[PDB]
Amino acid sequence: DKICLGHHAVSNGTKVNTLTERGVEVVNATETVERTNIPRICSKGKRTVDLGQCGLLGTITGPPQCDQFLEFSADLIIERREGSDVCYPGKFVNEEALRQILRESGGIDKEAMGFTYSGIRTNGATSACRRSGSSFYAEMKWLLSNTDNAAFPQMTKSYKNTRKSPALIVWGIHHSVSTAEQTKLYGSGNKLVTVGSSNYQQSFVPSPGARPQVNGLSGRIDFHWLMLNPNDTVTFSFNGAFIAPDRASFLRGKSMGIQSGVQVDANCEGDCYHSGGTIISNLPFQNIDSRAVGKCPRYVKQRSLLLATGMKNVPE
Amino acid sequence: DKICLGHHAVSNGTKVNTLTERGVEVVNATETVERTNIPRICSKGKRTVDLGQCGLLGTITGPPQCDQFLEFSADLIIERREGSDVCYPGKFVNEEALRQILRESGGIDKEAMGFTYSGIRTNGATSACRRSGSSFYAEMKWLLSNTDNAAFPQMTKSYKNTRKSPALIVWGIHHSVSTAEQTKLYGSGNKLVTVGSSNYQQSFVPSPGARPQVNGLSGRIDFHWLMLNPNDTVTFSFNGAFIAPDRASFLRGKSMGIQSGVQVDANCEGDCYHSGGTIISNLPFQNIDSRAVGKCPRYVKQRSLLLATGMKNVPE
Amino acid sequence: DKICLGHHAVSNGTKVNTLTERGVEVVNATETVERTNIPRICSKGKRTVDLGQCGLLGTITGPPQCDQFLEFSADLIIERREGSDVCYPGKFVNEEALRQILRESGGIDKEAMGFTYSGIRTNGATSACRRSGSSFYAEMKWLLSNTDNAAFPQMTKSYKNTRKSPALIVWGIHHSVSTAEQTKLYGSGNKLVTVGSSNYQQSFVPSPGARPQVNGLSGRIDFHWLMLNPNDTVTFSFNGAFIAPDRASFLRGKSMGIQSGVQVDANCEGDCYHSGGTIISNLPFQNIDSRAVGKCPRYVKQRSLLLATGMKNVPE
Amino acid sequence: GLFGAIAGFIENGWEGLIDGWYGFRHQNAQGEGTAADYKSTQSAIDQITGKLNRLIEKTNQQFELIDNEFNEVEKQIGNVINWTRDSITEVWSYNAELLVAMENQHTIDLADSEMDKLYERVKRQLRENAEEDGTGCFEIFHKCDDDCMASIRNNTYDHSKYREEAMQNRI
Amino acid sequence: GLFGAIAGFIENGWEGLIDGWYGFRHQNAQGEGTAADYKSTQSAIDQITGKLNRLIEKTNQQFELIDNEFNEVEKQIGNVINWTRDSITEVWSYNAELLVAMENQHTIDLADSEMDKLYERVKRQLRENAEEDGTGCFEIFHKCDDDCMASIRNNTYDHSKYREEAMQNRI
Amino acid sequence: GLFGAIAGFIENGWEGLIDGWYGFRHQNAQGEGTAADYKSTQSAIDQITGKLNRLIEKTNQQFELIDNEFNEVEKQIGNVINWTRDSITEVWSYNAELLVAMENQHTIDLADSEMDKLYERVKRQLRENAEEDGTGCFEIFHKCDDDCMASIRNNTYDHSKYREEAMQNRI
Ligand SMILES: *[C@@H]1O[C@H](CO)[C@@H](O[C@@H]2O[C@H](CO)[C@@H](O[C@@H]3O[C@H](CO)[C@@H](O)[C@H](O)[C@@H]3O)[C@H](O)[C@H]2NC(C)=O)[C@H](O)[C@H]1NC(C)=O
Ligand SMILES: *[C@@H]1O[C@H](CO)[C@@H](O[C@@H]2O[C@H](CO)[C@@H](O[C@@H]3O[C@H](CO)[C@@H](O)[C@H](O)[C@@H]3O)[C@H](O)[C@H]2NC(C)=O)[C@H](O)[C@H]1NC(C)=O
Ligand SMILES: CCOC(=O)c1c(CSc2ccccc2)n(C)c2cc(Br)c(O)c(CN(C)C)c12
Ligand SMILES: CCOC(=O)c1c(CSc2ccccc2)n(C)c2cc(Br)c(O)c(CN(C)C)c12
Ligand SMILES: CCOC(=O)c1c(CSc2ccccc2)n(C)c2cc(Br)c(O)c(CN(C)C)c12
Ligand SMILES: *[C@@H]1O[C@H](CO)[C@@H](O[C@@H]2O[C@H](CO)[C@@H](O)[C@H](O)[C@H]2NC(C)=O)[C@H](O)[C@H]1NC(C)=O
Ligand SMILES: *[C@@H]1O[C@H](CO)[C@@H](O)[C@H](O)[C@H]1NC(C)=O
Ligand SMILES: *[C@@H]1O[C@H](CO)[C@@H](O)[C@H](O)[C@H]1NC(C)=O
Ligand SMILES: *[C@@H]1O[C@H](CO)[C@@H](O)[C@H](O)[C@H]1NC(C)=O
Ligand SMILES: *[C@@H]1O[C@H](CO)[C@@H](O)[C@H](O)[C@H]1NC(C)=O
Ligand SMILES: *[C@@H]1O[C@H](CO)[C@@H](O)[C@H](O)[C@H]1NC(C)=O
Ligand SMILES: *[C@@H]1O[C@H](CO)[C@@H](O)[C@H](O)[C@H]1NC(C)=O
Ligand SMILES: *[C@@H]1O[C@H](CO)[C@@H](O)[C@H](O)[C@H]1NC(C)=O
Ligand SMILES: *[C@@H]1O[C@H](CO)[C@@H](O)[C@H](O)[C@H]1NC(C)=O
Ligand SMILES: *[C@@H]1O[C@H](CO)[C@@H](O)[C@H](O)[C@H]1NC(C)=O
Repeated sequence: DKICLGHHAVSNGTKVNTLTERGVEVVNATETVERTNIPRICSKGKRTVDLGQCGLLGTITGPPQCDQFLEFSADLIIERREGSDVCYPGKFVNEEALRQILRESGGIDKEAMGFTYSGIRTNGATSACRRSGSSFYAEMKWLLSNTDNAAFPQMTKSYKNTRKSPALIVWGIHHSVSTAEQTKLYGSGNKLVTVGSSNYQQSFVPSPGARPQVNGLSGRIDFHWLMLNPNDTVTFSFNGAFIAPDRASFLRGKSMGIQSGVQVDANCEGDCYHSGGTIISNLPFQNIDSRAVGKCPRYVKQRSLLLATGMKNVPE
Repeated sequence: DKICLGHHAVSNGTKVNTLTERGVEVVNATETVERTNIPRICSKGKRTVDLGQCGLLGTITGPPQCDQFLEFSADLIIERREGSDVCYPGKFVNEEALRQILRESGGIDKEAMGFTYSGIRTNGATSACRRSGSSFYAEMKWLLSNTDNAAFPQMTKSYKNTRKSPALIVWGIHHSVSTAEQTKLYGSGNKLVTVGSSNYQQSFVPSPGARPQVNGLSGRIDFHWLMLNPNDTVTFSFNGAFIAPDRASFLRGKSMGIQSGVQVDANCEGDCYHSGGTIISNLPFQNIDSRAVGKCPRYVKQRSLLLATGMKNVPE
Repeated sequence: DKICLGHHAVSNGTKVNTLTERGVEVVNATETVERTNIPRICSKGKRTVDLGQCGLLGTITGPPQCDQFLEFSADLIIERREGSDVCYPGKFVNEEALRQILRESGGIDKEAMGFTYSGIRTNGATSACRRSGSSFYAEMKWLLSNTDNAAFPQMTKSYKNTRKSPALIVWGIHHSVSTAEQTKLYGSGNKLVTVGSSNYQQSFVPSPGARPQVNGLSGRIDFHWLMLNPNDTVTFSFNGAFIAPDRASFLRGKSMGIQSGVQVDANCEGDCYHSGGTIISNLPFQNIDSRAVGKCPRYVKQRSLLLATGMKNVPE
Repeated sequence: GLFGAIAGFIENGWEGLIDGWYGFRHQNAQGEGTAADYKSTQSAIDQITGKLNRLIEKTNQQFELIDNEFNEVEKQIGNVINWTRDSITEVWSYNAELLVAMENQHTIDLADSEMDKLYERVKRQLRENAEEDGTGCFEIFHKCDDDCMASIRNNTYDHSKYREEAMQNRI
Repeated sequence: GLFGAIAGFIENGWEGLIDGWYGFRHQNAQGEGTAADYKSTQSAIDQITGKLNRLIEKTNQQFELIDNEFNEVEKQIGNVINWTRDSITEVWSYNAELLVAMENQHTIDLADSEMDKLYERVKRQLRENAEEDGTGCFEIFHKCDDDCMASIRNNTYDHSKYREEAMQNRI
Repeated sequence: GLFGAIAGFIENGWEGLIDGWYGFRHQNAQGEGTAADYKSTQSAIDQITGKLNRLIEKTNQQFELIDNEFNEVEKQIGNVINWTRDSITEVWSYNAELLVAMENQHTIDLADSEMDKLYERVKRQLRENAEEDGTGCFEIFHKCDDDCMASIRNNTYDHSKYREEAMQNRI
C-alpha cells in the first residue's frame, strides 16, 4: 500500500515573466496594467461644469459665450477644444498660469468694484461681442472719450480688497488698428496706463497697428491680471486705451480642471481623467494616457504585466 | 531521552509589514523613517549669516536694515520671514534668479564704480530709509536737479569691469507719484534712461502715476541688474528718474541659502536644514519636510517603516 | 565505500555585494556599468551636419558663416563652441527654445515671404557681414529711409502660411547708437514694430543709446521669432528700425542635436552621444556623462556594479 | 523552483485535483483515491492573496494639469515638462516590470515551498513505517485501508500502532 | 516562512531562551536543560546586521533651494516644481515601502532557514541513534546523560559509540 | 545561502571540478573518482543565463538635450533642471545598487538550492542502502565498484539489487 503527495494542474495555463525566465506557465495570473477606458467623463458625486464654447479665462472677462458661467461653481471643470476666451480679439499675459489658477479655484464669485466715471463714455461696443447686438465683455467697460477725437481726461481709480481672500483683477490695454482710430477713440497724444499695488507695479503704452483680422477686427486687447491681497489696494492711472474692470473675482474653494473631447456621465464615479474619458480601475498601473490627471494608476509603457496568482503549471 | 531544537521568542513582539502580509509580529525591529527634529539651525563649522530683517537682495542695494551685510561672507545664508529688500518701495526684475545667485555666492565684495557728478544733486533722501534721519540706499545715489523744477542735464556714466569675475550691477528707474513730482525732481519734458553693455541694451521711460502708499510713499523704483563680464563696460545715459549705482558687487565663492524661523545654534553640527530646524539622523528616510535642503535623508510620505531585525515571533 | 556530492570552486573568485554582505566571493561575475568612451562622434548611417562656425540659429537668418546651411538637412546636428548666430553684433531673444526646436527639426526648408517695398531702401549693409564686400544676413533685409533723415513710411506686410506644418518666422530690431543715428537711418520720432498672428501679439520698440563697441560697432540687431500655424497669417506693422525677413523656414522632419568638441568618425556607428564622444555598449548603465543624449545606457553614479554569474566561491 | 518539489522530484501535477492546490493520491486493496489537503492549500492561497491585496493598496496622490492639449505652453518649459514626465514614466515602467518579475519568482518558490512542507509533514507522520520512492510517494510497509489513509490525511495516523509490523516488513 | 521551521513544525518559540536565537532543550534521567547554540545565532545575527549596515550606507548628494517659502515664485514654474517634487516623493515613498517589505520577507525566511540548518545538523549528528518526532525533537534510543547531551550540542557526539545500543532499542 | 549546502555542510568546493558546477566524488577499492553532474549544472546555468538575458533587455527610450554646455540657460530654470536631473540620477543609482544586490543574493541562493537538490536526488536513489555522514558524502553499506558508482551518477542504480546486503550490513 502507498500514498502519494501531489499538486494540481490545468491543461492550459497562463504565461508570466520572472527574474530568471520569460513565459513560464503558472496555473493562474491576473493583470496589473489597466487598458480599459470609459469614453466619458464620469462625474457622479461632483459638481461639474462643461464650459463648452466658453473659454476658461473668458469666465473672468465675460464674452457672450461665457454669460452662463460668470459666477460658476464646480468641483470638476471641463475645458473643450471649441472654447474661446475672447470676442474682441486679444490674449492674456501669463495665460496658462491663470488657467491653472482657475482650474483649482472651485469657481469664481464676482463683486462690483464700484468705479464711477464722469466726462467719458463707458459703453464701448463691438459686433464681435454680440448680445442681440453690438456689446462688449460683461465684466469690463470700454472707456472712450465723450465724442469722436475729444481728449480723454487723466484718471485715477482705486479699489480696495475688503474680503478675506485675494481678489482676481483683470484689465486690458487696447491697441487700435491705426493712429486715427486711437485718436478717434481716446484723443490724440501719448497714452499711458500704470497699474500698482503693494506687491505689483507695471506700466503699459498702447501700440497701434494692423494685425491679422480675427472676428473681423485688426485691433487687439492685451489682458493683464493680478491677485490683490486682502486689505490691499490696486490703483489704475490712465488717460485712454484702457479696458476697465467692472467686477473683481474671488476664488470659491477647490476643484480640478481637465481638457476633454467626450461627453459627461453623471452616472459613473471616477477620479482619474484624460481627454478620452475616465480610468476606473483597481489596478496599480495604466497604459492609456501618460497625461491623465486626478487620482490615477501609474502610467507605464507596457500594455500588460501579468502577476502570478498560482503555482507553476506542470501538466500531464 | 530526547533533545529538542527551538528558537527564542518574546511575549510582546513588534509588528512589521512584508510582501505578503501586514502586521506580522517579529521579535525585534528598527525604525527607518526619521521624525525627530532639532528646532535650531545647527551651524558648527560654517560661517553663518542670519539676515534677520535684511532681505537678501537688499544686500546689493543697502537699505538701512542691511547695513551690517553690505559685504557679508558666509558658507550658510539664512533668510527670515521679516526680511525686506527695500526701504523706498520698489521691486527687482528677475528677483528670484538673483536670490538664487546670491544664495550660492558665498557673500559679496563691493567695489566703488567711480561715478562723479556735477551740475546736479546727489543726496536724494527719504524718511522711508531712516539712518538717524532721512537717508537712502547706501550703495545707490538718488540723482536730482539742483533746484525744484530745474532741468536735469543729459549725462552718460560708464563703468568697466577690471576684475576677473563678473560684476553684479544694479540700477533703478524712479516712478514719481505724479507728473508734477517728476517735474519738481528732474524738470519737465521726456525722460529716458538707456543702459548698454556688450550683450545687453535696454531703454526705460519712467511712468509717473499714483500707487498705494508703501512705507508712506506712493512712488516706486524698478530695480534692474546685469552681470558685467570682465573687461566689459556698462554705460548709463540718462536725463532723470535714474537711481545710480555707487558700488558694484563681486561674488566671493560658494555657499547655500536656507529659509528658517528658528534660532541658530553654533554648538550643534548639521547638514540638513528646513524652516523648522535641522535634521540630524543616520536613518535613510525622513518624514519631516519634503523641501529640506543640504545632505538629507530622503523624504517619504510614510511616518514609520519598521525594518525587521529578528525572526518571526511565535510566543507560548 | 562512499560517494560524495560537491561543487566547483576557483582559487581566486570575484567579490560582489548582496543585500546582507559586501565583498562576498563568487565563482564568476560580470560588469553592468559602462566606463569606456569613444572620443569621437560616430555617425555611420546618419546624415550628419557639423555646424562648425555656424551657430544653429544663424541657419535661420544667414550670416556668412552659415551660407552652406541655409537649407540644411540632417539626422544628427553637431554644434561647436566656435559657432556664432550673428555677424552684426546682437543676439536672439528666447534663443534656447529656438535651438531646441531646430535640433530636432531634421533641417529647414526656406520659402520666400514675398515682401516688396517702395519709397525706402532695402539694401542695408554692414562691414560685420562680409561676402566679398559689406553685406547682410542672406535671409533678411535691412530697411532704411531713401536718404539721410528722411521719413520712413508706415508700412504693413503680411504673410500667410499655406503649408501643412508651422512656419518659423524671424525678424530683427535695430538698436542704434543714438537718437541722431536712428533719425539719420529711419527719420525722427518714435519707432514701433507690431507683430501679430491668431495666437500671437507683441510689440517692439528700438532702444537707441550708447553702448560698448563690439568688433568696432556699437549698434545691435536682436532677432525675435514665432511659429505660424497653417492657414494663419503673420502681420508686421512698422515705421523703422525693422530688419525684415525675406524667407520663412519649415522643419524637414526629425533629428537630434548634440554639442561636441571632438571630431566626427564616419566609420563607427553609435546611438548615444555626449560632448566627449560616443557611448557604444550593451551594458544597461554608464558612468561616463549624466547629460548624454540619444538611446543611452542609464547614467549612474557608481563606477562599477558587479553582477554575480556563478555560485559562492568556497576554496580550500 | 527553489524547493524542488513542484516541477522537481514530483514530476507533474494532477489535473483532476479540482478542490485544492495540494493533495494525496492513495492506493490500497479497496482501490485508489484522491483528496485535497486543506491546510497547505489555504496557506498558499492566504499568502498569494495577501501579496495581491498588498499590491493593490490605494495610496493616491492627486496630480493636476501642467500642460495644455489645446494651446501648447511655451516651448522651453514644455520641453522641461516632457523630459521630466518621460523620466518619471521610465522609472515607473521599470518599477512595474521588476516588481512583477520578483513577485512572480517569489510566488512560484512559495508554492514549491508549501508542497515540500506537506511532503515533509507526511514523512514525519509515517516515521519508520514507510519509505520514500523518490517521486513524491510513500511506500507504506503495512496494510493501510481507507480509514488508515484518512488517518494519514487528517494527521491522526499513530505510527506506534503499526511500527513493529512495518519495521519487520522492511527486512 | 519558506522553510517551515519557525512557525512551522516547531510549534512555538521559547521565551526562556534569553542567551541566543536558537537552542537545544533536552531531558534525560538527570532532568531538563536548555542551552543556546552559538553558531546558528551568530550566523543569523551577522546576516541581519550586514543587511542593516547596508541600508544605512551614506551617500552624500546635496540638493539646494529651487522655490521660495516666503515669497512665492511665479505660478506656472511653481506648479511644475511642485509636480516634479511630488512625483519624486511618490517614487521614494514607493521605494521605501517595497524595500522594507522585501527585506522583512527575506529576514523572516533567513531566520527560518538558520533554524532548519541547525535542525538538519543535529539530525546528521545523530545518524541512526535517534528518530524525529515531528515537533523538532529527536527521540534518542540510548541513555544520554548531561555529558552526552553536551557532546551533541558542541558537535563531539560520536554516533558509533552508541549505535549498537541505539539500534538494539529501535528494533 | 538559504539552503546551507554550498557554504554549509559541504565544507568547501573542488577546484579540480573543471567540467561542471556540481558533481560526484566517489571512493571504493578501485580508487577515487570525480565526475560532473550535467543536469544540475545545466539547470543552474540556464537559470542564471536567463537572469542575465533578462537584465540586458533593451528598451528604446530617447532623451534630448534641455541644457546648454556652451551658453548656460537662465538661472532659475537651470536650477530646476539641475535639481530634477540629480533626483533622477539618484533614483537610478539606487535602483541599480538594489537590483544588483538583490539579484546577487538570489543567484547565490539559487546555486545553493541546485546543490541541495542534487544531494537529495542521490539520497533518494540510495534509499536504505546508505547513510549520510554529514559532510555531503553517502557511506554505502555494500561494495560499489566503478560500474555501480556510474549507475549512481547516471540514475540507473537499482537499490533493490543491493538492499538485503546493505540492510544486513547496517545492523
Ligand atoms: C485566478 O486568480 C483570480 C485573481 O486572484 C481569482 O479571482 C479572485 O477571486 C477571489 C475570490 O473568488 C476574489 O476575492 C474577492 O474579494 C473582494 C474584496 O473586495 C470581494 O468583494 C469578493 O466577493 C471576493 O471575495 C478576487 O477579487 C478575484 N480577483 C479578481 C481579479 O477577480 C480567480 O478565482 C482565480 N482562479 C481560480 C480558478 O482560482
Ligand atoms: C562568466 O560570466 C560571463 C558573463 O556571463 C560569461 O561570459 C558569457 O559567455 C557566454 C557564452 O560563453 C556568452 O554568450 C554569447 O552570446 C552572444 C550573443 O550575441 C554570442 O554572440 C556569443 O558567441 C556567445 O554565445 C555571453 O555573451 C558572455 N557574457 C559576457 C558578459 O561576456 C562567462 O562564460 C562566465 N565564465 C564561465 C567560466 O562560465
Ligand atoms: C503595484 C505598485 O503599487 C505601488 O506603487 C505601491 C504599492 C503596492 S506595491 C508593494 C507591495 C508590497 C510592498 C510594498 C509595495 N504600495 C504599497 C505603495 C505604497 C506607497 Br506609500 C506608494 O507610494 C506606492 C506607489 N504608488 C502610489 C504609485 C505604492
Ligand atoms: C539592468 C537594468 O535594466 C532595467 O532597468 C530594465 C530592465 C531589466 S531589470 C529586470 C530584471 C529581471 C526582471 C525584470 C526586470 N527591464 C526589464 C526594464 C524594463 C523597462 Br520597461 C525599463 O524601463 C527598464 C529600465 N531601463 C530602461 C533603464 C528596464
Ligand atoms: C534605505 C535606502 O537607502 C538607499 O536609498 C540607498 C542604499 C541602501 S538600500 C540597499 C540595501 C542593500 C543593497 C543595495 C541597496 N544604498 C546602498 C544606496 C546606494 C546609492 Br548609490 C544610493 O543612491 C542610494 C540612494 N540613497 C542615497 C537615497 C542608496
Ligand atoms: C549508466 O551507467 C551504467 C553503469 O556503468 C551503464 O551500464 C553499463 O554500460 C556499460 C557500457 O555500455 C556496460 O559495459 C556494462 O555492462 C553496463 N552495466 C550494466 C549493469 O548494465 C549504463 O549504460 C549507463 N547509462 C547510460 C545511459 O549511459
Ligand atoms: C484688514 O482690516 C480690517 C479692518 O479694516 C482688520 O479687522 C483686519 O484684521 C485686517 N486684515 C489683516 C489681514 O490684517
Ligand atoms: C533590536 O534591534 C535594535 C536595532 O537593530 C538593537 O539596537 C536592539 O539591541 C535590538 N534588541 C535586542 C533585544 O537585541
Ligand atoms: C582684460 O584686459 C587686460 C588689459 O586691458 C588684460 O591684461 C587681461 O588679461 C584681460 N582679461 C581677460 C579675461 O581677457
Ligand atoms: C484658411 O485661412 C483663411 C485666411 O485667409 C481663413 O479665412 C480660413 O478660415 C482658413 N481655413 C480654415 C479651415 O481655418
Ligand atoms: C510634449 O509632448 C507632447 C506629446 O506627449 C507633444 O505633443 C508636445 O508638442 C510636446 N511639447 C513640447 C513643448 O515640445
Ligand atoms: C480522521 O479520520 C479518521 C478516520 O475516519 C477519523 O476517525 C477521525 O475522527 C478523523 N479526525 C478528524 C480530526 O476529523
Ligand atoms: C507648491 O506647494 C506649496 C506647498 O505644498 C504651496 O504653498 C505653493 O503655493 C505651491 N505652489 C504653487 C505655484 O501653487
Ligand atoms: C564538548 O562537551 C564535552 C562535555 O562537556 C567536553 O568534554 C568537550 O571538551 C566539549 N568540546 C568543546 C570543543 O568544547
Ligand atoms: C547646473 O549644473 C552644472 C554642473 O552639472 C553647473 O555647471 C551649472 O552652473 C548648473 N546650472 C545652474 C543654473 O546653476
